[PDB]
Amino acid sequence: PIIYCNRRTGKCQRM
Repeated sequence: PIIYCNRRTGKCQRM
């Protein structure tokens, strides 16, 4: 994929 994930919350997005 070309998206990332938050380290604070722990959730990923779809960009």
